[PDB]
Amino acid sequence: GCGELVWVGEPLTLRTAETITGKYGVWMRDPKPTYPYTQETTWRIDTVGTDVRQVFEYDLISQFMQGYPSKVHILPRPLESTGAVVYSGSLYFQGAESRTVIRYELNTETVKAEKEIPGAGYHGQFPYSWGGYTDIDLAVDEAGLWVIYSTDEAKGAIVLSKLNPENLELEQTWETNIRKQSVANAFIICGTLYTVSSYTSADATVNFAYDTGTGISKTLTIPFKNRYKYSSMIDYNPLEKKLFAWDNLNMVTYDIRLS
Ligand SMILES: [Ca+2]
Ligand code: NA
Repeated sequence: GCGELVWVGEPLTLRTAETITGKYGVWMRDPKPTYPYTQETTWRIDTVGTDVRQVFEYDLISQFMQGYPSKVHILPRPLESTGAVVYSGSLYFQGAESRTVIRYELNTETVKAEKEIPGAGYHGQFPYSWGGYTDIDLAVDEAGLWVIYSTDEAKGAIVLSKLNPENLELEQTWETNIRKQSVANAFIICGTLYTVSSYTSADATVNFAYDTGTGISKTLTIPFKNRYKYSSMIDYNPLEKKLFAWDNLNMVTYDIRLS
């Protein structure tokens, strides 16, 4: 079940990009897989450049780890940065040079919804500390779909909103006290937002928490290792109960333990 994060394991490298295009990126699985996909289906996006549109899809974990894609989707619009997620059959991603989140149904290659995140900074206003236009970070946890961002009104502090996954309407919004550009990335577990302290250090920590259920903010000191010294993407998968990350060409995963 659910609980507070109390431990992160060592990063395990599952695949390594072979070109500069994959220096940063996002890779993910669907915590609520829908036909024709399964819990093994993996998606990979190498996100260096200004016209990122190729989504690599693998039917099997074995193919993701050793082979070519089983299918490539070409997005109808270029994608921004590393914050995207897959949820219940759709890729949720941010349009380049925009504050728009797009719901792209993977099995039909159809855009089903688009939504400006109200007031969200974009394109280098409130990125995480490494930059990379990481202003807007989607997240899936045990309760469904979220987006992590900030606004002028929040003065750059992390804001997070629960999202309706069908039409992308904002359902509830919380404002933390954590300056988004002062942390390396963030993710949500069991309704609690966690941040990572550094994207370069082998001795980083999960250093802040904000619990949306209680409104309480905490400091933490849970060790977190950036094995390759440049983590551009850190998300949580609530089906696997693992962190998925992209660290300097390497697609890695971390075990976790909850209280
Ligand atoms: Ca994240
Ligand atoms: Na994300």
